[PDB]
Amino acid sequence: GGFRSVVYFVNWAIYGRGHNPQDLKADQFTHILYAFANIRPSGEVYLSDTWADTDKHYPGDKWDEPGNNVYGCIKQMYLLKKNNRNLKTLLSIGGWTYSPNFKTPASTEEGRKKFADTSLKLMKDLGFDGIDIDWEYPEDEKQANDFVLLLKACREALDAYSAKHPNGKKFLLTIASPAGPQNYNKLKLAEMDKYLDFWNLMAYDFSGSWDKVSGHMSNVFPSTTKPESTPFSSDKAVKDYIKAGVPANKIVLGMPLYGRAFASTDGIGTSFNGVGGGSWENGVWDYKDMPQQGAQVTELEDIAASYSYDKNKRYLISYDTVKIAGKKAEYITKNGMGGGMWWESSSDKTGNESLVGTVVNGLGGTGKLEQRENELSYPESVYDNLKNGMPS
Repeated sequence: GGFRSVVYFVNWAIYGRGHNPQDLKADQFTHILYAFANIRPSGEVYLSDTWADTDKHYPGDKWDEPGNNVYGCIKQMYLLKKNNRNLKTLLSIGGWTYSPNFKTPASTEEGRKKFADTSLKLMKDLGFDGIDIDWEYPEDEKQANDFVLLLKACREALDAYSAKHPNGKKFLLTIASPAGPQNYNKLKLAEMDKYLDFWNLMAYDFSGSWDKVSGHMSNVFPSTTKPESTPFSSDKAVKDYIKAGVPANKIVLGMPLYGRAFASTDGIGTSFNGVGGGSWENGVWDYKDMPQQGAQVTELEDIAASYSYDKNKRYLISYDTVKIAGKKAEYITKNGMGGGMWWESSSDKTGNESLVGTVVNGLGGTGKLEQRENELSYPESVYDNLKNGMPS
């Protein structure tokens, strides 16, 4: 099989960030996760922003087309699929903000079947190749077990749909999973893997404003000489997943397209007070805004981690450089992993300095990516333009 190039497209990015689907370099990805749909206490899944998802008209969208029609980012996602038959889209449900809405509907058969039914309905209507569930994070045993039951319900819904369309494609079921031991150790990994096409390992946010010491937020390996600079490592998580019975080729390594800052610090692994500003929110900086003026860049090739430090401001920022992106690529190849995933599409640089481009090339180029045709046929969609293949 080949490597997967997965990226999250955030629906709120069309606003302040001015990032639209048409800005995506389709050729460098194999999967696009459209984030995030919300969940009703009954189990019913629904689009979070009607304006961004379905109502907004982009250049080329007519006003007098016959029948029921969809526009917004949904139409743009389908248009990319038309141009790149190897490009798949998934409807991403949950996310950090919406995560508290899982427990209730997941706790019972009714809510789970409802979740499975509504998500499938949206998938078949909106033209997605599958669904992705981001639950952050199951708090205990019960939730942990209900998660497996939820995945079982969705897998059956997606399969039953395929059965009714023999010559059509198969649909995907994926989830974003934790890289922190305390979170994944309570998950029935082996049991869950039976229903999943692949896992999107969130190997980031290892350190941040919640800490007492500054650290690397997405390192592959731990630091031996300076333990305190690495509270976590992605390698530790990869090994544990594999030991839990999950196949390495199904694990996609997540990577950040942003950096986390630490103020008033001597350097990596020392105390900090505050996080200063950010590109949009305090303490978080888009990769495209790096490096800042006055900062020296340090790259630790052995643990695959880099950061910037301004001696005058005593300001530290943990983010990946192209060089470090290259090291993670090597890690993926070495361990026969499923590929790379990024959060999120708006903050990367364009061209030679793109983190995604670096990884993809490090993976062997487009030719080494997974080749698996997407689905364009949606005969059961309630939208006329969609089922007619967005002809215009």
